[PDB]
Amino acid sequence: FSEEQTAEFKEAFQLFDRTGDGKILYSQCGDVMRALGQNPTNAEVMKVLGNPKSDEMNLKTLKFEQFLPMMQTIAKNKDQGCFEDYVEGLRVFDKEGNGTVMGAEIRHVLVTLGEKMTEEEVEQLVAGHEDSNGCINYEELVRMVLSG
Amino acid sequence: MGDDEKKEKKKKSKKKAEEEGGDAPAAPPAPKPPSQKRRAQRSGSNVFAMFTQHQVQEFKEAFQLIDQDKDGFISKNDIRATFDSLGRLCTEQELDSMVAEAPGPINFTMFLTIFGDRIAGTDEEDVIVNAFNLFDEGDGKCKEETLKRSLTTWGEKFSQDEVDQALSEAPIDGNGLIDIKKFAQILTKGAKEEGA
Amino acid sequence: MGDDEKKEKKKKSKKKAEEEGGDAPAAPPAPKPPSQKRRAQRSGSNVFAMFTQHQVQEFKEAFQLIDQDKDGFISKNDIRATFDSLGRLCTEQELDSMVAEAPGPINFTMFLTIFGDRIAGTDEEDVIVNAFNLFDEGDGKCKEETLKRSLTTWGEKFSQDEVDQALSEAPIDGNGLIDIKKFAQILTKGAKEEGA
Amino acid sequence: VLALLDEECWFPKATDTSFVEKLIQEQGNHAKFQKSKQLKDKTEFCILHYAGKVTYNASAWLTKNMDPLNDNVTSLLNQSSDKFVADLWKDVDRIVGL
Amino acid sequence: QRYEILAANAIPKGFMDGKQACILMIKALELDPNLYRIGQSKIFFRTGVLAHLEEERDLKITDVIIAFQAQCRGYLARKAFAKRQQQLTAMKVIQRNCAAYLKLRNWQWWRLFTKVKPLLQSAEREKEMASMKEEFTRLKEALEKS
Amino acid sequence: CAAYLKLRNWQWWRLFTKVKPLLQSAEREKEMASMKEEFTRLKEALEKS
Amino acid sequence: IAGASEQMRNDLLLEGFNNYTFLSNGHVPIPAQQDDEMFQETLEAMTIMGFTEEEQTSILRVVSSVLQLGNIVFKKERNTDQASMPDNTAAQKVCHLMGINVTDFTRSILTPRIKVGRDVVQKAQTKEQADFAIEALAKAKFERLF
Repeated sequence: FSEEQTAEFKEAFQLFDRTGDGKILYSQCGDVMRALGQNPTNAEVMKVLGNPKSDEMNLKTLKFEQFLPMMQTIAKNKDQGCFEDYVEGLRVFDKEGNGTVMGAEIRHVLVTLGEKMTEEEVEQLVAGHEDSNGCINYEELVRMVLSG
Repeated sequence: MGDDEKKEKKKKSKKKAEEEGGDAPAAPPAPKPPSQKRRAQRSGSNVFAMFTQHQVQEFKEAFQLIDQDKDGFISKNDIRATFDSLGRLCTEQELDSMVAEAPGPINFTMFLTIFGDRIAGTDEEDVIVNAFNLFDEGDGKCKEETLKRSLTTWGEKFSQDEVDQALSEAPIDGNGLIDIKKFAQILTKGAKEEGA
Repeated sequence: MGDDEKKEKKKKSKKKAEEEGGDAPAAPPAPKPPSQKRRAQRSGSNVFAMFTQHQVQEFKEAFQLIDQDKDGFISKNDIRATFDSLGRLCTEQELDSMVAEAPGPINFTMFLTIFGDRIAGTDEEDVIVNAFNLFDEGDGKCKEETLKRSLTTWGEKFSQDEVDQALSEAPIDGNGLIDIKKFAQILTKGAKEEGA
Repeated sequence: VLALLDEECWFPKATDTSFVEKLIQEQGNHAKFQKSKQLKDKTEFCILHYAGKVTYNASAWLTKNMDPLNDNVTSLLNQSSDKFVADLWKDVDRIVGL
Repeated sequence: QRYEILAANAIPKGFMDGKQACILMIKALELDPNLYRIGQSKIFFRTGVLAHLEEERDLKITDVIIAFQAQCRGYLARKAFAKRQQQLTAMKVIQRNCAAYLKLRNWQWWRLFTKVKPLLQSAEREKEMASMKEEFTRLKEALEKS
Repeated sequence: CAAYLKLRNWQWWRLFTKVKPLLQSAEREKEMASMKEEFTRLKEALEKS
Repeated sequence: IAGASEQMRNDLLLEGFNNYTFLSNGHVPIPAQQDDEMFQETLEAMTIMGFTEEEQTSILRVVSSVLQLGNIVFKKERNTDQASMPDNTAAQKVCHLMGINVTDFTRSILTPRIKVGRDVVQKAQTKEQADFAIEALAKAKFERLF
């Protein structure tokens, strides 16, 4: 990364502290990273954190040359998707095959699959991209997730 | 030169901050290099525009019982008078801490930036309120015992003397010190009693 | 040492009130151990609109209107030719007395020294709406019979003369002297000139 | 002190603060050295010199050790024209040729 | 439209019949022939199978549907990070404060702006004036389409 | 009422207009009184919809 | 600022009391000395071992050069970090009164045009490096001009 954007990252680190000495909680790693032009899966991060459970996930600490290498060690990346991948991967609620997507079910997948979203996380991604019957045009729901 | 602007502001800046490191002694305080007027600009600072129609004239709405220089002022010689007669204070040690909101003419065109400096001067809300509102989590507050654990065990460790005085004083309000208000006792919207 | 601050506390006077009005006090503070002067506060500045926002603006800035010869004081000849420059002149005696509402040098400060301090006179307009607005039994008006019968008969009494003068001025409509307007007719942003 | 401060003068991660932190770090236990009277906050160090003790304060010291005698200027000064300089900068030896 | 990417390898080429592509995603995590059942719309499962393969489908969709949920988390965290982006030097300011606490409730510019501050008009107002004109038009437009 | 009959008469009370609305600090308020009423009439009706 | 007759208050480029970058604490006075009169006494001394009036309209703009050696300081450049020269007139005062050249100075005082191997070690100096070789020459102005 250039020193420029890394300075912005130095701040996005610096802000997020606890005892006042260059110390970020493991928890915050992916989220800060996400804002920093990245969407690293919890599974991706968990690899480069060393499999904590909720306890030491909440308790263990990062510092900047643990954070910034992690950022990088995901950032140069492998599979990360595009429109064509995500129209199929968001035709993912087509109910008959309809070019529009299932309202409750888009919420449920988000609770029910891998990286279990809260109710909160589910509703926010979905809401108001359905119609009266609760059909979501995914062809657009795709671009919404893929840019913003 | 422009040091003329700065003699009028060795009068008025000095309004911030040259003797400020008082009982905690002789700090690296406000600098003479002109760019640094904008480090004196820290958060908590609102200054309303010149022909204000009035948030600035509200200072006329109290003007009478404050001023010095009445073609219409409060000079050095008026927080190095008035605060000893209006809001707080100063030892030669804390001299131009508080007197660093006037070491030189608070004209009406500076009353502007003294209720400006009221909602500004000493580390105001974004600093003070948020000192603990950032340790805090949310629509919340901080735990009493944990704040005792702080004050003594975290950083420059303080004495018993210091804790006891700041204990009987601490607004312990439901097992938790009401931090936002321990700071913003000094602020909101319902009093016209002190400072000014 | 701890003293040079306190040396300075005396130039307040040298341009506000005191150089006329030791009447409006310099209030002694500053006891040498400078921890002490935190007891000297003026706690509680509120009542109805003391600086009312369409009045005391004008008064003070009518120093820049009433100082005609542009000296910095207000002479007998200032108030006069400046009233003549509007219209209705006081006689030199009426003026003399109106200057003698202060002991002599009515300058920029002595002017406002008597101006603000005089907080009393007539009733407020919203009280004056309550005057007949509290007599009505609903949202309605005031039957004219009741305003005539009252002014003459009840409590403090008028003469016929006193009512008839008030009656040609009194906005009768629908046998109802709709009181809200007559109140504004007597006392809104009222007439100039009569003081200062 | 000086050597840590030459290094610290050439340094971005280095604060007049970390100068005194590097001094505690390197010296500490030396039978001629002493820390501040708890004022890490002011960042100062009490030392036994041959004639006993002093406190120095470190705020804005880093720069005060730096003088990186630029030869570009020193040489224009070495070959200066006017009644002022040509004399006092002919001490060209020490100057930063590397 | 869920199991999809259990076989990121099997399905490509834009779009693909529903029903069929499901056999492609389902085979790629073993999902034994006798245990899942296809109608028009409903899928049916035996005891034990559905659900440990839904669970283990969380384990094997990973690849894109975890990388779907990831994009979501991304998009959201952008907006939602907040809570610790702060305290550091202000906590150290609590210490500035505390070394001076003895002199804190003890403060100069406290309350004298705000009791005669219902009684006055002209308020924030110059900040308002320009942006009030901007506010006036906007407020009209937004009410209209509701 | 008796003050109109009598107290319209001192030297240090009836000085309010002629050249005294020339001292400003009322212009944009005249607009932002009427606009102020429309400002809540616009805010409220929107939010409530 | 104190012995400032109106005419040379305009001519010698005098900004006023407090209206200065770094005359901090406004005007702090001094016990038993009055800056006013002290202007003349300290104007007098330079003549003895011998400075001319060109040199002294220059030492008048050596008030402007010690006010502007409060200003030839590469004020830490917050954004790039390698800091730079605020005022030309100040360098102009300075290098002529050090018998060298004003452009040739500031060039070097930002970019050392040095040369190791092939590599003409042309680069920026930091604030610390550059406002050191220009504090090391604002105050080897104050030192090699002492």
